[PDB]
Order: sequence, then structure tokens, then C-alpha cells
Amino acid sequence: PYVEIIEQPKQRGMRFRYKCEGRSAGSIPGERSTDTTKTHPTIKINGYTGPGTVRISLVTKDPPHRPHPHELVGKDCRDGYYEADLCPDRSIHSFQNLGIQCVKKRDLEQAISQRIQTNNNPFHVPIEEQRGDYDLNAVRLCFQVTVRDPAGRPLLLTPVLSHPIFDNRAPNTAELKICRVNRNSGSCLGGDEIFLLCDKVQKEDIEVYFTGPGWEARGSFSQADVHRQVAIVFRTPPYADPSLQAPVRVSMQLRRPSDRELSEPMEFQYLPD
Amino acid sequence: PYVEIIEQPKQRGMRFRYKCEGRSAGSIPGERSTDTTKTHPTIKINGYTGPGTVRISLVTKDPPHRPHPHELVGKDCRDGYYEADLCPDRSIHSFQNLGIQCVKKRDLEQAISQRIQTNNNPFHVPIEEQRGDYDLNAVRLCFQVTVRDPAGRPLLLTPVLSHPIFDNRAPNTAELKICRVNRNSGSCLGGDEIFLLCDKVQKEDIEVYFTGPGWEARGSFSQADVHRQVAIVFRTPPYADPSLQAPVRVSMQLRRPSDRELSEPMEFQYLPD
Amino acid sequence: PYVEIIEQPKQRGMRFRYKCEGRSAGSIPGERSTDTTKTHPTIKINGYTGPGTVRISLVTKDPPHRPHPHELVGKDCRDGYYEADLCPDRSIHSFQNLGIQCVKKRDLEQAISQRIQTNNNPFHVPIEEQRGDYDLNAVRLCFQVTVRDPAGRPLLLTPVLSHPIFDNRAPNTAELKICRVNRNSGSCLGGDEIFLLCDKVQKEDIEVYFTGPGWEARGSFSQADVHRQVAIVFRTPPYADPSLQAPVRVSMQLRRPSDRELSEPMEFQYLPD
Amino acid sequence: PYVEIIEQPKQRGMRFRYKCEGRSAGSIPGERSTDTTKTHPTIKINGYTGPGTVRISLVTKDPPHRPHPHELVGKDCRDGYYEADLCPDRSIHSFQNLGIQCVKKRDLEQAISQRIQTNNNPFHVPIEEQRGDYDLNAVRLCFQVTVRDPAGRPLLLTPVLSHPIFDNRAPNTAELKICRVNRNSGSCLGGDEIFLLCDKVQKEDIEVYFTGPGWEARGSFSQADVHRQVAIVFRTPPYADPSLQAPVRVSMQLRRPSDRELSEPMEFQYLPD
DNA sequence: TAGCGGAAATTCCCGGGAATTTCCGCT
DNA sequence: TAGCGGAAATTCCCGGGAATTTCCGCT
Repeated sequence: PYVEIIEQPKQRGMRFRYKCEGRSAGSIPGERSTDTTKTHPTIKINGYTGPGTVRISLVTKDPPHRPHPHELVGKDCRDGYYEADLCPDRSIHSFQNLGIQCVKKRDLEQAISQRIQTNNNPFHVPIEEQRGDYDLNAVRLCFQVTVRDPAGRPLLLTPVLSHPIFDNRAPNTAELKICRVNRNSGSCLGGDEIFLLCDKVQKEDIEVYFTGPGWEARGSFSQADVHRQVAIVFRTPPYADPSLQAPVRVSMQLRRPSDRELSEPMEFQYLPD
Repeated sequence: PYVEIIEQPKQRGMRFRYKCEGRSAGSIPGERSTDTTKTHPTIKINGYTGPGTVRISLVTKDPPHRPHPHELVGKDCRDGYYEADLCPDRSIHSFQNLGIQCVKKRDLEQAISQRIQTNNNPFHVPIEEQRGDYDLNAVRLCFQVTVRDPAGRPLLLTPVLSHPIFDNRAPNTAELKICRVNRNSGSCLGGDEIFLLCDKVQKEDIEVYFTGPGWEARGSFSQADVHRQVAIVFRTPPYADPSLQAPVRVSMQLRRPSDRELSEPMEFQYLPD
Repeated sequence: PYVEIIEQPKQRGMRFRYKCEGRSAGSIPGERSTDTTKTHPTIKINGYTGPGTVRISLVTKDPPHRPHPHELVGKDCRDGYYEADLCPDRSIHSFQNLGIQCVKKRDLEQAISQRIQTNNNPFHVPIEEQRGDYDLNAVRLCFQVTVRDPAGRPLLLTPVLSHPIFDNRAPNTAELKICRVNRNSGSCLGGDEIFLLCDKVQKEDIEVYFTGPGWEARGSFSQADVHRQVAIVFRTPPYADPSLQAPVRVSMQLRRPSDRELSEPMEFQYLPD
Repeated sequence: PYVEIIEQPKQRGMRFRYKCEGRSAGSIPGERSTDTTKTHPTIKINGYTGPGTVRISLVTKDPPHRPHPHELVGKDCRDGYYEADLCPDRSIHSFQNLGIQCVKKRDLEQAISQRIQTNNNPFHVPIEEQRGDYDLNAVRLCFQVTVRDPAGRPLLLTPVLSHPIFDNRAPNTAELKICRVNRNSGSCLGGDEIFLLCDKVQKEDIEVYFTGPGWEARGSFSQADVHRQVAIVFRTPPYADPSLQAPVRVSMQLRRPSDRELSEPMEFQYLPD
């Protein structure tokens, strides 16, 4: 039998809370999970449907997957990992009680110690190679399931990894979102100053991406146009049709060239001169 | 000798009062307990009809029937449980004094201790499993009859559980019902704002469920769209066919993902653009 | 010399926090104090401008002004009252560190004891008459100033009382505020159903008040149109002009006939049939 | 003999560095200093010009000048205070090595103890009043000069206080400055949306202040209009005359009601409808 | 040099909104 | 009477946004 992540965790959005912060109920939202309803990381067990055990731990993002320092607070959680009995009912299993607790650099060494001192190494990585530098800005979920063979003897399935979950605090991995704009319409020739407010962004890695029917332009602005990483004053690019008859509505949104990530689309109609 | 439940306790309809509400507290009614006539939880002992004693305690409604924190107040009750000597000349015994006194979360920890300290564990469940989260909104009656073996010495019979009993106090148990709506018709494309008023609901656990001929959509709204748990402003979802000729009437209703419960259906016709 | 309250405290808005709640920095906002900038209770001293002392305490709302049970937490506060040296600079004195801490009924008797046991009776009321039933839903600020005569001898001025301050708990005295509306425009003839959501209100004492250029109408709705005190479905009244040429924007807001109180105004434009 | 402050320290500008921050030592400049001519806090002793010693400590900016928790780092400093022997052949003494090292809230309690343990109390304020709340964003320099009486024995002179010194990095006391604006002109009737970007500001304590010939209005915006404390979207207020013939240029700037501080003025011309 | 100043890396705190207790009408 | 039920009066809690510490560029 093998494990399958039918419901991946939301890669962006939530921010790793610290131990000091009076938080713990925090739960990793499902990939789908919308503002209306939130889904939760779910895995399916193909080839089995009886009693068993499931352990969830955190690992590095890069190929060398070592026990990540951050802990995993929540229900059935201890020493940084999740571990509860598997429900014999069906092969479907979802988790809504998974909270990520990022540790401080001071307690970085101590964190990694408990990992192996508690034997929380899912990929059995050499203690020599695991040591180095960790990216406390992103993590991965490691589903370690253990079922039973036809006879009833423990059967440890092959560990599976989920898509990386970044922390919503770093302007580079954080989620892009436009909050407000001074105007949502301009000449088809462009050149109209736009004051849009958004979330923390990298002025050396961000851009106003315009899209439409097989078309795509970009906002004009130098790094000096990004105010405190939350505001961008740019100029509207000229529309494909430098002389349209009627107004045309296109989609505007923030883009991050690094990981070619996009923000939520925003309606923007072009007006003829 | 075995114990048989003749009259199960009424499932729901009665909330779990606090110690402070004793002044206006009640007793557990019978299953088939009408209002004109009153019946109470009754059991039957077959294979013995002489001297003996009965112990009634409260356990969880889940598989691991652990000692429930709530207490069982009433005549012949003590330390959260009931216990007395049953008629040595009757095989059927009814109980019309049993009362459920829910404990406060603050005194919940000690409550479990008292359950163990007095050996109120009828299923001999390891204390290791008696520290997790308990469902303070449901309970099961555990009848522990002790007769006298064919010789004359005490003979504890196999414990018998009753049906789950839930109190109306529980927030997520309230019945779903739509009271009023601003409009009952909209474009087949959806997107029409709907102001519906209903009863107390969980903004983190509720949704506008649309149904029809092998079809089902959902209303669009964030938690911030639920006003004081009695009003929900949402957008109508796009019907199956995004371009119907004539109007189509579907069923709309509130749904609670937790227990997949539904409210009373409401007629809603879709209109072509 | 006499004391003058040039800056009364906001009668409604803030809610008395309990001792358990991790709050204390709470400060009574000035009567003016808007969302932008907040003013603070200020008093002017006419006939004096040198060194002195000022004590602020809480008293009953009704004529029999007795030491109110609630305490006054904040800077220079002890035993439930405020007392700091008066600043010789000028005759103006404002307080932004005044926080109200409401006590529980259990500690009601104990609260009143400390009042007189600490001799915090500003109006010297007979211990016999002060005892009775207290109102924990409203209080008054008692400014007890003590200056110096031309010679330099202590001069206790006449205590002054500030307007009542009710807790935003009870609707009749709570603050009125419209949260959301299905539409903000209708025919000049009126009759358009309006679904507005607001805060707790008295269905027997509330009304949708329309205002404009020397004009004022009212929403139409029976008590049965008020859903759980937070929603009101009413009909728009016919605007003064029964046939205007262009749209006219008027102000809409909730009104409470009891104390003729109003909520925040809301823009509403009338449209010709 | 008395001490006189010749050169007061600059109030704004410099910010309090913590123990961790080393590189930027810091040196309190004189209020009458410039880039071309750096001046520093200077005092003058009149009535003596021989041997002696000077002690400089930090006290609160409020009436009860208690020993401030912050330390005074720099040359000839120790235990939060400065102290050295001044030139026995000069009546004027300047200090260009004084630095303010703010302490952390965690070590704030002990800091006060150190102040007392070393008798760093120049105003002999009872330790009873040295436990309340502290404003660690403002401080006053307390010059404690000790000369030699006409005889030759030590003679402590009356302590002299300086003007306050505010922490530039302190949010509530930082410098106000408008960086960019979407438009600098609008109708004399007002109501034009303005997107202005500035530095860190308190959304609960900030306002767009308009001024002119014996006139002054204010921008309209709720706290929800302040984006990440660096952007404010407000509406232009109506000018003194709602129907002017020609354009009128007034001054616009940020204002902070707390300390009624202002930002650099900005030209803004009003245009007739 | 000595710093300034922007930005991450920790910690805190408040406005609400609810759930949790308690109290009291009303058959 | 016996209980429903509803409101109160208390207590919790979440989302944020901030603040506070610390870091490091850069000249």
C-alpha cells in the first residue's frame, strides 16, 4: 500500500507563529480552502482501510530533507510532530489541527537536537550532512504511515512529502495581494499614474502584470517607486490597441519574477483617448 | 445473568444543567416518554431476581468509553455516579431521578481525577487515554449491575451502555432554519447578492447549499459575511447550464459541514440572462 | 475657584472590561474623540493656575450619587480612584489614562466596602442610604480638585460630576451603528425593501431615520420586521420630492426615540421613477 | 555658584540604541548644531572656576523627575550615568560623548534597582513612587555639578534639568513627513480622494491638517484608511470659501494630536468647481 | 572613522466576536 | 409544583495589526 496526498496544504498565506505568541489553535489550511470554507491536508491510503498509525513531521524544502527545526503544535502533537491512531473507517484522513511553531535562531541548535534525540528523522539522514544551514522560511510535511499486513503485522509504508509551506512574513515567499487602488481605468495609450497598496513585497523583485486576450503588458516604475514595500506608484502601459472604439476590461495583478508567482486578479478597463 | 435495557433514555431535548441550575434542573426522560404520560430509563435483569445493587455512571459516546467528567446528580447519587439496591423481588427496574450536571472547563481536570480516584471506570480504560479532549456535549449511561452468583457471593454482570444523550446547550447542535430572504430568483450565471436571515449558526461551520437534478452548488461568502450568527450575505453560484432557455427552480438551504446537517429546503428559481 | 469639564467623556462606545480580562490600558475617550483622533476627559480650573491635587472617582448615575462599585484602573490609580498632582503649568488638565474596571456581583459587597473603607465618598452619603441596588451598566466621573488659597493653604473645591457613561452591553443604552445594507438607492416614491444589519437594538424602540435639506422621513416596518435585534427589514419612505429630475443623496441612520440618539449617518441617493 | 545650560541637547533626531547595537555609539548633539558645525550639550558654572566634578544622569520628563531606567553610555560613563572632573580653568563645559542606551522591558525592573542601589536619585524621590509605569521614549538630562565651597570642601550645587530628548525610532514620537501624493489640487468643495505616502504613523493618532489665511480644515478618513502606517487615503475638506473665483494655494501637512506635532508643509492649491 | 538608517527577527496587544457560566421568566 | 426556554452576566478567544528587539546593509 502507498500514501497519497489528496489534499495538499496551502503553500502561502499563513505565517509561522512563535512560541511566545499566545497561539496554538493555528491550523494549516488545505490547498483549496477558500475564504468561505477551509479544506485541510488530507491523505488517502490505497490498498488498506483498517487500523493503523500516522506520524506527521516537518522537513527541509531542498532535496536534502532533514528534520526541520520548527515544531508542529496541535492535537496529538508532541516533541514537534503529530502522531495519532489511524481511523479504520475509511482510507481518507484529513488533519485540521496542524499548527506550525517556528523556533528562534537562539534555540536553533537546541531544536535540531530534540529532533534526533527524539528520533524524528523520517528520511534517515546522516547527522553529518543534516548539519549546516536551515531555511526557517519554508517547510514540508512528511506523512509517515504504518498499517497492518493481511496477517496483522506492522507495515511501515513509504514516507510521502507534501508541497512546501512558506511563511507569510518574508516579502519574497509571502503571498501577493493588491489591497487598494486610486483608479481602475485609464487611457488605452497608458501613462496614467497608479497608486496601488499591497502587502510586503521585494522592490527588486515585483511587477504590475497586465493580462488580457492573448496580451500582456507591465507597469512602469523604478525601485524608488516602491514605498515601504507596501505601496507602488507606477504608470499604466499602453494597450495593444492604441486606438480602441469602446472600453476594454483587462486583468491586473502583482507578479514576482523569482517564482513567477501572481496575486489575485483585478478588473481594469481601458478607455479610448 | 445479563442486563437488558427496556426503556432507553430520551436522546436529545434536554440540556445539561450546571450545579447552579439545580434550582431548575431536571431528570432524564424515557425514550418513548410522551408528555401526557412519563416513562423513565428502565433496565431488566434476566437470570436473577433476588438481592443486588446497581451502579450507573457516565461515559463518552465514542468507542473508548472513558469515565465522563460530568456528574450524575439525583437521589442515591454520589461522586458523579448513581448507585443503590434494587428490589429483590422484581426483574425490571426503572430510574426516575437521574440528572446530568455538567461540570465547568475549569474544574474539568480534577473531575477526571475524581472519576479515577473513586474507580468510576467501568471499561478499565488506561488512564493514559483519560487526558485527551472530551466531548462535553454528549454522554452514555453505563449500567453496572451486581447480583449474587448461584452460591450467594457478589457477581458483577457485564456492563451495558445506553444510547448517546446530547444536551441542547451545545452551540453546534442548534437546528438550521432560513427565516427570510431579500430575493428568491437570480441569473443562471449567479453573482447576485443574497441577504438571508436565519437562526444562530457557526460562521466557521455553515454554508448555503444549492441542489437540483443531480446538481449542487454553494453560496459564496467569507466569515465576515455572517452578521451576528443570524444573517448571511452571500453571492449566488452559477447554475449548471450557463445559458438555460426557461427558468429552473432549485432547492436552497443551510448546511453544516460538521454533521452534514441541513435546514428546511427553500424554492429558488434560476433566470436566464 | 471652580472646576469645569471642558471635555466630557464619551457616554457610549467603550465596554467595561473585567478584572480577569488582560486589559488595563483602556482609556475613556473624550466626548469629541473621533475614529481619526481621540480626545480625552479634560477639566479647566477657573480662578487658579498653580500647584494642587486632583482625585477622580466613580459614582452612581441617579441623584443619590454613592461611591460606585466599579474601580478606576490606570495611571496614578489605586483602590479604584485616580489621584495625581495637578500640573501648575496651566488651568487645563486632560486625562487619557482612565480605565473603567467593572466588578462582578459576587464581589459587589466587597467592592462597596473598600469604597468607604478607603473613604472614597465624594458626596458624603449616609451609609444607610448608599446601600441598596446598584446599576453596573452606567457610571459618572467625580472630579474632586484641591487647590491653594492666596496664602498657600489647602483649598478643596466643590466636586463636579461628568455626564453618565453606560456600558455598551445593554441595547437601550448601547451605541447605534449600521453595518451593512442590501442597497443604498431607491425610487423617490419609496417602498423599496431594505435589508440593513446593525448592532443589538430594541425592536420596540428603534427606527430608520432619513434626513436631508430641511426634510426628514422614516422607514416603515413593524416589530416583527426586526430579526434578533441585529437586522431590520423595512420599506423606504417617499422622498419630499415625489418627482425629482436628477438623483438626490440624503442621510440615513438608526434612531432611538427613547433618548433620541442617532447612529453614524449613511449616504443614500434617491432615484426618480 | 549655580549651573546654567548654555547649549541644550537636540530633542528630536537621535534614537535610543539598545545594548546589542554597538557600531553606532551615538552622541547627543546641541540643539543649535548643523552639519557644518557640530555643537554638543554645554553647561556653564557661574561663581566658581576651579577644581570640581560633574555627574550627568537620566530622569523622567514628568514632574516627579525619577531616575530613568535607560543608561547613559559613552566616555566616562558607568552604571547608567556620566561622571568626570571638569577643567579647573574653564567655566564652560561641553559634553560630546553622551549616549542614550535604552534598556529592554525584561531588564527594566532591575534597572530601577541599580539606579537606587547606586544612589542615582538626584531629586530624592521616594522609592515608593519608583515602581509605577515608565515612559521609556523620553528622557531629561540632570546635570549634577559639585564644586568647592569658598573654604575648599565639596559643595554639591542645585541640580539642573535639560529639555526632553525623544527617541526617534519610537513610533508615537517619530518625525512626521509626507513623501508622495497622487494630486496636489482639488475642488474648493472638497471630497477629492487623496493617496499620500509618508513615514510610520499611528492610525489612532494622526491627521491631514490643512492651513491658510486664518483658516484650517482636516482630511476625512477612518482608521481603516491608513495602510501599514505609511499610506493614508483621505478626502479633501471644503475650503473656507465654497465658491472662489481664482485658485488659492494653502498648506497641507500631517499632524499628531498627541503632541500636536506637525510635518513639513506642502503646497496645495484649491480650484473652483 | 563613526555612525545612519532600512530591514528582518522576536514579542505584544486590541478590537471585536463567541463560548461559557449564571440568572430568571414562564408553563 | 416540575421543567422548559430565554435572556443575562461572565469568561474566553480569534484575527489581525502593531510593537519591540535585533540584525545588517551602506557611507
